[PDB]
Amino acid sequence: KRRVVVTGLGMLSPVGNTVESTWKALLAGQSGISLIDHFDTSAYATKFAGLVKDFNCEDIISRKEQRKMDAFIQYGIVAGVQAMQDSGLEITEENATRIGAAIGSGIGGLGLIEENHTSLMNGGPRKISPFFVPSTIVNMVAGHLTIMYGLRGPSISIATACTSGVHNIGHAARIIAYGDADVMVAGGAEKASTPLGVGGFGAARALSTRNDNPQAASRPWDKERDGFVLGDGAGMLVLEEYEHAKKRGAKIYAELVGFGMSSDAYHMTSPPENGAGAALAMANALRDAGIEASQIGYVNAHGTSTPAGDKAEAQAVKTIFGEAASRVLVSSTKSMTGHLLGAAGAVESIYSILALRDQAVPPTINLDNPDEGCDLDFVPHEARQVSGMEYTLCNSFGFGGTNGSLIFKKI
Amino acid sequence: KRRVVVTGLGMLSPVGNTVESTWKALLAGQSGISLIDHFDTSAYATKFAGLVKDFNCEDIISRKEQRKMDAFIQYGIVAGVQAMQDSGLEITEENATRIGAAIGSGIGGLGLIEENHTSLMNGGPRKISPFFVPSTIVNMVAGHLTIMYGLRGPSISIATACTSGVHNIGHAARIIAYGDADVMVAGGAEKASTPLGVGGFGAARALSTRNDNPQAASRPWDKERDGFVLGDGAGMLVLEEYEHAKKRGAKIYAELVGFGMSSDAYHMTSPPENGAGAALAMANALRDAGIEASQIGYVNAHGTSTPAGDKAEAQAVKTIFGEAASRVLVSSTKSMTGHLLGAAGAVESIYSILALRDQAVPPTINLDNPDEGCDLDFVPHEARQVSGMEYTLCNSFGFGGTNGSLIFKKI
Repeated sequence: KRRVVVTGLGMLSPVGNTVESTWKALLAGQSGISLIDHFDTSAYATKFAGLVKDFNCEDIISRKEQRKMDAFIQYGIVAGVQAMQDSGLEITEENATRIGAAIGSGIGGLGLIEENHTSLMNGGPRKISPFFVPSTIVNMVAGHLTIMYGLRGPSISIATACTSGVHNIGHAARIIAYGDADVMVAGGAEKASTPLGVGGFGAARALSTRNDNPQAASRPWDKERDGFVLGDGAGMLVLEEYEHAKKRGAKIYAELVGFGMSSDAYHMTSPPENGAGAALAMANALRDAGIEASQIGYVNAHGTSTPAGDKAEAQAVKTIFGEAASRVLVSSTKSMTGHLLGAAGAVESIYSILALRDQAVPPTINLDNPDEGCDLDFVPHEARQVSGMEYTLCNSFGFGGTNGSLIFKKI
Repeated sequence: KRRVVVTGLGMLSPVGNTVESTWKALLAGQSGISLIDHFDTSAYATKFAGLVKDFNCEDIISRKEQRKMDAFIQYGIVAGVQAMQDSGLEITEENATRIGAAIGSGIGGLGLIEENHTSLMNGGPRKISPFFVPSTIVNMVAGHLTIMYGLRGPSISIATACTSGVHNIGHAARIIAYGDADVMVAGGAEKASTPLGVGGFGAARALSTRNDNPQAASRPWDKERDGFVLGDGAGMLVLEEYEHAKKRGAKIYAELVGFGMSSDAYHMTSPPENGAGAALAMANALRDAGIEASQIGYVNAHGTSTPAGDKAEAQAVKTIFGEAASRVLVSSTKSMTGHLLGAAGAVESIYSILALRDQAVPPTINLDNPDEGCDLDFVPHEARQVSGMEYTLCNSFGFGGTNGSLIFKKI
């Protein structure tokens, strides 16, 4: 039996370029949602998003090297470098073989696929950049980090839309627990705030259209919800075996103790009003950790601010916690940050971990009027203070009906 | 300890629309490589590919429903339906929860991303199909199958370029062995023979340019190699726990006994001349199965027909098998089929399984002149007959330096 702990955190988000700055902004209820300015949004129904602000990677990645990678990969590396540095791991020739990565993305290099397609349309195939493939495909964030640090252990990339971050982190732990690796860098990165990204989700009418007030648009569980808000970023954690980490004396942030997965088998984009698949994934993670629902203080919800989705999750928490439903705190940090698709599960695992360290729970800002069949404590406007919280649950219920939940324990 | 066996096979490939027809074409050395005719290839350096011929899914998927999915998803479902049917699995309300999927793709819905981008360029965002996202993203093959059969178990999608098929199959087995599922549909699907796909790989100069003779272009380990050949398709297998399958009395094709993963930590597209990462993945799968290299009769090689790549793999087989090197049969079925990227590991696992059933090894067609530092038996022109083969090794070494190997055992 091999235990997995978190020894390093890193991230880029709409409210901060580091872990701690991002953390502090969330506890103060700061929004990261701004108006889009890098492309003309005149014809667009949604003109805002959670954008990464003032991004600099010149020190980490050269300008020469920057040309071979879409922004999602650039975000992924920077956040990856932060997690490696935070962890305090020396990579030696005798170590390489046991350290790998499990980093994903939901859509991957959309920005660069558009550019190259535009080139092709106006110039033919000779104008297609020679780095087309390696700059856009999903597994290149893990490809780049492995080379950079000489990681010769297992390397995977899970692409499950909104559940990517949670699936990657959990399978990195399964890998570690199986014996295939000792350390894993895990997480997700996304940068889908492009014409095709805004338009595409816009075309399905899944996005909020509240352009008059961009920062109040993302309002999970509020009555005026009109769709999710798109966000960019990347979260990354260092996962490693307990005895390996203790032996070197690493910063141990927490322990990954449960991982649950499920499918809805219902609709390609919409969830069951029941919340049946969401319940199952929470149920499975609970069983996987061997704890009851009343031992979980805080649930970082999927909470995307969609009419149908917010109700289902609510209903699924009632079904699992039951009498502890009113006793458990459930908040959506997507009210400040927006939905980071493939990085959503990664950044939100960090929030769930940090909540255990500081005994503070981030709020669901903008919750002015709970939905009619809503009854739980959604940590409504300001951060709540807690005292003896040992477990947290992080939920991701994504497109295609693929669900996941992670359970963390304070050590 | 839970053993995983293969109880159902399904696939669409360039040499056949079914498993058996594909199998028979490979043993006869038939090529599936044709000239591209669905787009103007006048300016293109590569004008050929392994295309799926005479595809019909009207019986499986309606024309109404066909509009919401890229060709890769359409291929994935058809092959998935074949595997479900082949397996003989009844999905009941008491079963749903234990059956899931692990289906990936390397590039996903390229065809539909181009169409939608073209629409956007000529029409603005209102012309973007409302099914943009769900028709292109990688996890939608597993999304569609889960809904179709009511699979409520774990649902993941691994996207590791050329290793996708092998990573998905192996993690489906890890899931099964852990206890999260009893049955898993696993595999990959790809359809990257599009303007951006041919052009993009063309732009990196990774593709063969032998337009005078399309069927002799793919020639792994031959001296005249000038790049890999692109192919479309999808392979799918039903993986399930031994005792579950025996209890219902299923067709047991073989047992998944080993799974190895590694990274090269060298270059984003090129492998180490050494073959170091490839050796490690074979080494790890061997250790995972607990057998030595001399117990493996046949190795389905990665063998893409690239100068650099073919030498590295050769060198990696020498390092692992050593004195059994000349005793072991290694062939590349990509000489007939081409490189199916994310489906390559899935279709080639089936070939490795079928080889055990029929004691016949498919050839590496077109091998007229082995490379100078080549010395192994590459099953050169015609299928070889074998007698007491119990183990086979299937290799996938992909872009980003992500490697994998699967080991199968005859039962």
